[PDB]
Amino acid sequence: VQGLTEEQRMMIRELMDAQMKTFDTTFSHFKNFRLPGVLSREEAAKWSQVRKDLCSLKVSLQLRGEDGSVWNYKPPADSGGKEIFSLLPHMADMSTYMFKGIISFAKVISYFRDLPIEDQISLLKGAAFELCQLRFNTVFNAETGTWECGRLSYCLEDTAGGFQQLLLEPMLKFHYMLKKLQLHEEEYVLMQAISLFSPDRPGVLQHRVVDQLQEQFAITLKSYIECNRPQPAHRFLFLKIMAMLTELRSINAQHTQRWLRIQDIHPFATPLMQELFGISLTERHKILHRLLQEGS
Amino acid sequence: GLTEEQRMMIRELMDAQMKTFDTTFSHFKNFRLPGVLREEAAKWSQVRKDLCSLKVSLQLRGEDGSVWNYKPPADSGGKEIFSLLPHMADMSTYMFKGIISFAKVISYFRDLPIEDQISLLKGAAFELCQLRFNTVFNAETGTWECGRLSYCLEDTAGGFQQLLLEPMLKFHYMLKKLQLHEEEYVLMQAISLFSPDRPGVLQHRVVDQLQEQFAITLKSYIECNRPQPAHRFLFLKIMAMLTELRSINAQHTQRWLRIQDIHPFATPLMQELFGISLTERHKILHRLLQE
Repeated sequence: VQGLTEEQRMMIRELMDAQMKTFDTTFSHFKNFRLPGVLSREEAAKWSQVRKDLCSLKVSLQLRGEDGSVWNYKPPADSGGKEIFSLLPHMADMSTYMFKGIISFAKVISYFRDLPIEDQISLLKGAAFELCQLRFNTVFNAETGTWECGRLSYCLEDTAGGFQQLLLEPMLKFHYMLKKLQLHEEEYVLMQAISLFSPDRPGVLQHRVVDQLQEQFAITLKSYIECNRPQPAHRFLFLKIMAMLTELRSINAQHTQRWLRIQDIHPFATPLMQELFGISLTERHKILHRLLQEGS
Repeated sequence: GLTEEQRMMIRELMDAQMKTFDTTFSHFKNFRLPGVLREEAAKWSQVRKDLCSLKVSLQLRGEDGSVWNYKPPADSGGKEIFSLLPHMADMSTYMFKGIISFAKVISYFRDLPIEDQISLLKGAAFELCQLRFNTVFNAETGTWECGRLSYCLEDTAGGFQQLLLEPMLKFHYMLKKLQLHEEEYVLMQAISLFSPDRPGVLQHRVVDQLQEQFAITLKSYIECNRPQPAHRFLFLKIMAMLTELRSINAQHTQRWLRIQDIHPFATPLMQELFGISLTERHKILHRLLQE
């Protein structure tokens, strides 16, 4: 701590405080979510692409009850029909809940609250998926391929190629790679800040304020790693993290294209997802605007 | 072989079974499911013993190929022990209605006074449901395969021998081992249904003679359609299993009453069948039997 500047210690403290106040790790407040029910050449190419997007990210769901009970949902196998979409309604509700936690996270950060509200909208539109993925990595169990979200657990379905086959999916490789770095909470939340305060997000106007903010978060991260991470296992850690943030932005662009594909074929998005991912600003994004004006 | 009347007797029973036993449970729908989320202490502790003996997991196989599975909670002393009662109450009610319809198509049962029809159904409803459930019981997997629904016995520390301590599980394993035919199952159901010594029966002599005729038909069926020496005492084994079923039925009535007192769960039709003018006390059953 003494190795960091006082401004840098306050920056990590506010980011850590914001994370604790806005990250519902146990999903204890995630309720009323939908669940899978009890039960043309061009169009063929479009469906074929979507079938690969959803098959790569195939998971079973486990719903854990406070009483000790466990509901487990194993997805249908792909027969070429719309059974590939059985879990989309649930994943949209759960993603929307995560996005609302990310929005609250940003609202509590002084540096973000001061910015113009159109930039607050533009930065959240550009980073929502990325910060959600960073938070999901902190609950990812790489031994079991499971995101352990308290009452909800999402387990990757076993495939033919095994581990190697799943690593061909950039989203999954990112989670396995990032988990291997064994990052601290402080390093995760600084990653979130660097991603959030990206000057080159579409629609940003205060490119220069955001860029100066981003640089200070990165400098703080580098300083933290130097004052707390001396082992040879952590050599070049800062640069590794920065490289993973660059990979996360590429995965963010890939996700947007997958989302517009799946939305065209089978609309699944909630109103908040459509605002985040579906591009005057405040008027086109009425939910974000409201949430950003509301209190914490 | 069998007398013509004995063959007709079997044909009417088989007809009733075919018309009223939903073997695939395809018409069992809209059922409730476990949710996402000093003296009184003696009543509670006896109830915990009643529910722990028959712990099952629940599997729902979707038409799309998906599978929902429900592992029950462990007993933490709370009301989680009651998590599956609402579902079982719907399953029991669905089965009981099929048993009621079974008796109604049988000529010998219709010709009885309606109050005897009520008393016989109250006495045998649980037994006929268990006999039907045995036909969907997979003894290799300890699972009742009810169409898209499965109930799978949860593993005990003791193993198979600890389950066999529970009288109803032992019953299903023993009865399955006999490998009875459809006709033998339905004749068991008739013998159980036409029991003259059920509480409330008034035409004891008419019911007794009907039971004897069903039992003679079963005894004759076995002698004529099974290898004589190997199945010499099959009929008596079946009778012994019906005697044990009447004892399990008595135990189940007492368990049901205890659990109902602490944690009301029975449907209106179940309350009538289990004691919660005979017609005035059983107006749902009366309506179902008049239609």
